[PDB]
Amino acid sequence: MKVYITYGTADFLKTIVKKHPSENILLMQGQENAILIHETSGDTVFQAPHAYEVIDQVGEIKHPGFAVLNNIAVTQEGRPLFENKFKNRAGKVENEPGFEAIRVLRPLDSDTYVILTLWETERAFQDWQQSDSYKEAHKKIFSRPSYVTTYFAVE
Ligand code: HEM
Repeated sequence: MKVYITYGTADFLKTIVKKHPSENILLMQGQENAILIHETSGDTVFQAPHAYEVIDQVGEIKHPGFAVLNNIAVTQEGRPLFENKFKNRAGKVENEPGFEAIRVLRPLDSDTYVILTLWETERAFQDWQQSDSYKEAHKKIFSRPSYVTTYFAVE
């Protein structure tokens, strides 16, 4: 239900994973830094996590080769609409090849939601992005502009 995320250099972030083998913590390397994603039903184990309620979920988190995060700033009153602009999501992404999982993460310490989709490869995402099922989700209340970050399985 709950996702915790912390960012930084990957060698360091590994020492955190090895401390909590009991917990399902994914590590991927992005441009600016590496990320730890931690899906659990209870407690964080990061110092200073970014914390999220999972409000939509598909597939499981277990070793994706590629991860894409869309980082969206929603105003405080904006949330209820946005929230149910995603309920409205068709989830045409899920019935697509290479797609391992999606999570729509409601933030608890910021205004920035995160739509996290997990893939087997970059190309799997790169495929879907050019597909029509990208443009039936985008055809024809935000604090500041959204951005996308991307991460690779560990190198
Ligand atoms: C690489 C870029 C993006 C990806 C991968 C992405 C992914 C998604 C997905 C998977 C859904 C809904 C699930 C579905 O219909 O299959 C969705 C919906 C949405 N996205 Fe994005 N998105 C992107 C860019 C953006 C941008 C730039 C904005 C706003 C400026 C945005 C705002 C929304 C909103 C409001 C919805 C809910 C309406 C809908 O169902 O399409 N997204 N996005």
